[PDB]
Amino acid sequence: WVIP
Amino acid sequence: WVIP
Amino acid sequence: DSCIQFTRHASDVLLNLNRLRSRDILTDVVIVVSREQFRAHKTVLMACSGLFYSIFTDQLKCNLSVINLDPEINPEGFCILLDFMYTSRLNLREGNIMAVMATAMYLQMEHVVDTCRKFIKAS
Amino acid sequence: DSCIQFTRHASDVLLNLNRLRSRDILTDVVIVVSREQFRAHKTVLMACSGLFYSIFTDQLKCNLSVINLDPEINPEGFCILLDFMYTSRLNLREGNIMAVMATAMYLQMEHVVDTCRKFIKAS
Ligand SMILES: CN(C)c1ncc(Cl)c(Nc2ccc3c(c2)CC(=O)N3)n1
Ligand SMILES: CN(C)c1ncc(Cl)c(Nc2ccc3c(c2)CC(=O)N3)n1
Ligand SMILES: [Cl-]
Ligand SMILES: [Cl-]
Repeated sequence: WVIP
Repeated sequence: WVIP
Repeated sequence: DSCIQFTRHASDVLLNLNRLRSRDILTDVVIVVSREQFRAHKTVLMACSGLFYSIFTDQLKCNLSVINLDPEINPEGFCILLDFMYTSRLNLREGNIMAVMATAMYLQMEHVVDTCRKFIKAS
Repeated sequence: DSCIQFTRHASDVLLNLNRLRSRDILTDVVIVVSREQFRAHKTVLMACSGLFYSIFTDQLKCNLSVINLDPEINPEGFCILLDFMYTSRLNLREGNIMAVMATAMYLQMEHVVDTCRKFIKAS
């Protein structure tokens, strides 16, 4: 999971 | 396009 | 093999599937969650959820145009997860995380359940 | 928004859609190319091809279970492109590049046409  |  | 690969292809496919969903093009099922109705593509639901995968591989249920979820399922939690299925983006907030985790456990969306558990453990 | 994103989600969706195709699950159309028949999902074809997008948004053609392509279309070129649609992987070889480019131009798959033009220019 990432900060888009 | 890339070499997978 | 000796194949070449287009990096953005999967993301571009998903973006177009979401565009079809938003215009209600070739949607073949309505998911009923309490009073709320959500139109979707059976194939996308199966590709994202262990529960829908089991439902639509069933010789009888594969032909249903309406699927009613358990009354304990929260429509907002479902909406956030349906958006995630079509975008890869999860709108996880303090006010919805419990409903999102419970809906993801029911829908059998292992990666969402994992991030919800980690975010809850941090708080 | 304040969303989080799962990097592998789009790739995982496409992998599952290819698994459904390989088991012939929820395929709703057969594409006829000369003598050869290819089963697929209308939504995936639309998401990948400008030609299928135009065909299946047409109020009459959207309901067809069989689509016959132009007799000039090579079945092997189509097979390679159908595999690309479901995997992001293109089996481009010296012996098939002309048939692949011609099929991609007909199917309106802009990124494939671009890589074929570049590979041809290099040789
Ligand atoms: C497991 N399998 C062969 C398969 N083939 C095709 C599809 Cl569409 C599919 N989808 C599916 C099944 C289980 C799970 C998911 C998708 C997501 C998840 O967390 N569990 N799973
Ligand atoms: C252009 N548009 C709004 C849109 N919405 C939904 C879909 Cl499924 C779609 N697909 C499509 C159209 C044109 C092209 C492609 C897909 C690939 C391409 O090279 N040209 N295009
Ligand atoms: Cl997931
Ligand atoms: Cl393309």
